[PDB]
Amino acid sequence: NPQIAAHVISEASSKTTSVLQWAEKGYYTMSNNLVTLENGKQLTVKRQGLYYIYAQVTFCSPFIASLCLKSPGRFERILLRAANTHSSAKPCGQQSIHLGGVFELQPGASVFVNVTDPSQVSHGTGFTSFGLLKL
Amino acid sequence: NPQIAAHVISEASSKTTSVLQWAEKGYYTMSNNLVTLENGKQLTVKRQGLYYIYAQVTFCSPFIASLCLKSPGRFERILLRAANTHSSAKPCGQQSIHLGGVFELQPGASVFVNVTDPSQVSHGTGFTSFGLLKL
Amino acid sequence: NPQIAAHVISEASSKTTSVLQWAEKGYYTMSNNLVTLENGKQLTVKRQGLYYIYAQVTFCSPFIASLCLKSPGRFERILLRAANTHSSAKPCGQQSIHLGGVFELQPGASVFVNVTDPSQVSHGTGFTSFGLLKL
Amino acid sequence: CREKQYLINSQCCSLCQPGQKLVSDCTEFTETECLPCGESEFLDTWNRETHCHQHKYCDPNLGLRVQQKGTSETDTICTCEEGWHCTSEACESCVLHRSCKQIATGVSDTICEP
Amino acid sequence: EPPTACREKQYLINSQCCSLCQPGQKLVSDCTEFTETECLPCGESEFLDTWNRETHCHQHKYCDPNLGLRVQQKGTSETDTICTCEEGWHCTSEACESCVLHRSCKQIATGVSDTICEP
Ligand SMILES: *[C@@H]1O[C@H](CO)[C@@H](O)[C@H](O)[C@H]1NC(C)=O
Ligand SMILES: *[C@@H]1O[C@H](CO)[C@@H](O)[C@H](O)[C@H]1NC(C)=O
Ligand SMILES: *[C@@H]1O[C@H](CO)[C@@H](O)[C@H](O)[C@H]1NC(C)=O
Repeated sequence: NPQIAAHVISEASSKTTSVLQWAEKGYYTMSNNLVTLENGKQLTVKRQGLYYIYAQVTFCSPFIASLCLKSPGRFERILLRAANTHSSAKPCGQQSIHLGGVFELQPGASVFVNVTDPSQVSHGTGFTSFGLLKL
Repeated sequence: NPQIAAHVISEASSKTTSVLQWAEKGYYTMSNNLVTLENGKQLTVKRQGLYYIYAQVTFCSPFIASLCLKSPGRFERILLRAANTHSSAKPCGQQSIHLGGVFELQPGASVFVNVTDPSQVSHGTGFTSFGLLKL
Repeated sequence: NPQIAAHVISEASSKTTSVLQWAEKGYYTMSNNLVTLENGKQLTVKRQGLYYIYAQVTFCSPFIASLCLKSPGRFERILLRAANTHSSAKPCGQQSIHLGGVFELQPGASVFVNVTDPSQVSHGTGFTSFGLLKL
Repeated sequence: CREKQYLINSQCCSLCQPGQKLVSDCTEFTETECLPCGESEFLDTWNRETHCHQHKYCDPNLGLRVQQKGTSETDTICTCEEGWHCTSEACESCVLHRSCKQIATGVSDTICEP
Repeated sequence: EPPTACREKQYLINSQCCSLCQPGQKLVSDCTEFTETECLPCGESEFLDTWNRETHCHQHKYCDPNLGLRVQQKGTSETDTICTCEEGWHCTSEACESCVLHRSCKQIATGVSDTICEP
């Protein structure tokens, strides 16, 4: 296939990783060897271009899902960051957060979701995903 | 037209189902006979491919908008699900939820949003929509 | 580049106006002279088509981020609108809102985010963005 | 050009009557053509729009009610429910009549006393 | 062995060592054997505090008043802005991302600190 796109599923993070874990299971999508899931922690595009990256993080319990980006030869930064107010619910109350934008990615660049409370992100089927697609 | 895309407007419902209703009114979009709005309850693509589907649901109060997918010859499933906790406010307080991801759809496959409290989804102009576009 | 796409960063308004301000700073993206940032208040596409427009607004303290659209020769309207509430935390308590949809834009058409409390939208790096991309 | 008609590349096509979206522009053999707005949409003005507007929604969750339907050239009109009132000039949301002096109305609020 | 590496403020690319851009300027085009690396000054609100090879500058930190911060020190095209709490407010963290409000009740606070106490 010609189109570079990827959609990964969140996974029960081994333990101790402010940066979320993603697994190529479930109803995932990895168009081709032009987008890989390096170390199961980040997506790394091979062909430089303009991609639309996104990610949704669901947690329950000021929780912040940041989409820090790491390119070759440059200190990692911040593409987007979505904040969410702790919901005072009986056990905790589930809340979802969605990020998405158009960014210029050079070859070998990686993107990843980094949250403040990784022990809250709910991993139930379809609650937390991560993906990108090339414009 | 060559590009397959669609954006439909939410509409109240006379039935009681938790499956949201969508109408081709307002500032809607239906690129061509390759994406139809079957029974006004779901979008059905004809050409197999890799689409980006999305949907925003605004309700006025553990509210959960799911994007269960129904493909031919396979039990419908779950593409995404976004949760939200009921917060207090004067009449009911409004809350929006956004879903979106890249998925592989085969011909005749349909997608639909399914919420927990269809009797709360606010249908005001531009609050609740549903759509997809083919990469 | 052949592809028309744009991603702009929010900027602390001065006119403290309903319409949000956007600056081509930070990790922004402006594919070419086919999408400009007219008056730093709105994005204007030159070639007519089917675009995917989106915007995320993070504020804190019935907050409503709308995406009113202004086309040449037509009263401006409403593409999308996302609502949300005020969760009294300590100082303000942030919250993010995301909008995105597929719309038919004719040449000279401009899109813009218009919020209810512009004095609350947080402008911290990567919190509030705005953009589009042509299908 | 002039009222009830707009201009394009060089020729002037006429607008569409208030109650019909625009479909295709005019040329050198045929003029601007338009189809009516849905049975939930409308256009209250000689426009050149490609999508009609959808009838305003009187969301009951907010305490509103269909005061007057909308034709293919007039938007619907909402108002509060008996026992409710607007929360500002524009009747965006309604609230239940606070009880415990002068009563309240569609937009009026009540006032108590000993 | 031969000198197998670029200089301090450089960066190997295309089997050719180029010069990095100085703090305050973002890279615009890599460099050829003869023509050096063309950079360009960071816009307003932006900056780059290091000999970089970045294509987008960083935006000046935001001292969102909603959180109780204030512009302590603007930012140049080579230094990010510096924020601090409002008089009568203090940080909720050592890095100082959000401000609270000096708790009353004996070491006076400094926003960047707190007000200790006892009877
Ligand atoms: C995200 O990961 C970085 C390292 O990549 C870590 O230092 C940081 O604390 C994490 N979250 C953020 C951006 O605060
Ligand atoms: C999906 O629809 C089924 C049948 O209408 C319903 O039982 C279920 O609750 C819906 N999913 C939810 C709760 O979002
Ligand atoms: C912003 O847009 C909303 C709806 O589109 C409207 O209520 C408000 O008056 C607008 N603000 C202005 C006057 O720019």
